[PDB]
Amino acid sequence: SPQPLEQIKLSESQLSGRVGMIEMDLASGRTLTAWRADERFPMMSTFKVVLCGAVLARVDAGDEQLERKIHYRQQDLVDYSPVSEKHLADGMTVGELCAAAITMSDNSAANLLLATVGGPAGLTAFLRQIGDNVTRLDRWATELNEALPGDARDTTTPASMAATLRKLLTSQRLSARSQRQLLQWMVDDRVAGPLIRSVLPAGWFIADKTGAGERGARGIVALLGPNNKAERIVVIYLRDTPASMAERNQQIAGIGAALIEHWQR
Ligand SMILES: OC[C@H]1O[C@H](O[C@H]2[C@H](O)[C@@H](O)[C@H](OCCCCCCC3CCCCC3)O[C@@H]2CO)[C@H](O)[C@@H](O)[C@@H]1O
Repeated sequence: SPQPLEQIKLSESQLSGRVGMIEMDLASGRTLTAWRADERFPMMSTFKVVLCGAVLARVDAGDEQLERKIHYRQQDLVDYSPVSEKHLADGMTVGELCAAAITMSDNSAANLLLATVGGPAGLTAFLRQIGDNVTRLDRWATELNEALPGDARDTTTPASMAATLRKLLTSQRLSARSQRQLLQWMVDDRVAGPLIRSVLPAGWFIADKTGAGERGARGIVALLGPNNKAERIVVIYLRDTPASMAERNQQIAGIGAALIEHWQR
């Protein structure tokens, strides 16, 4: 593979889309690669990580419990509810809802949690509280992936999302237990985690959340590093490409290959 920045450029040429990317040291915040890092991209389902950061903040404050059982109804369900559709009779805990949202991309779970933090406006207020003045959520889980040209709703930037993830995971805004929980949810992603491990060389750590939307939108927030360590945050978003899902996945993977082959920078 070529150098990361050359590979990112090649991905734009091949996809005819915009790529946004940051590579950042998790422990320090050192930015290593940046590309379109202040441009806006739809978050898609990557928002579910920040959502559960907001939930954990409420837990830390004594305003929520991960144990608390929420008993919802079939009319509450939205498209793609692989876990939540199974628990109409018995409900799910707040922690189970976060696990379903992050590890399975369960949309009803996400919406149930989103209302607990005050909806899109409440999650946006939480982002402002932690010093992210850019990321914004405007819609609910099944409408926020529309990725209309020119539409600022439901967007982040690579730089903002990376900084926000670092804040949630490491800055002691969340309690130690909550930081550990958020990280474990990402480690446990079932949608892409096992597939990524299947193509990573031995020794490379992965934790992640992916997203997909219209007009080719695709993204991943991840922790990656050699020696089985979460050394770096990597955030990659794609927008405005007509390419197949397979090709969008392959281009993201190719950026990953470039980082892996050329890690010491
Ligand atoms: O010299 C480094 C390595 O180079 C190759 O590894 C290949 C690997 O066989 C392939 O499957 C992967 O594809 C990349 C798959 C990446 C998956 C997604 C990455 C994510 C992670 C972070 C968020 C953005 C994207 O490339 C690497 C690097 O060339 C060799 O196979 C391996 O034995 C050697 O250790």
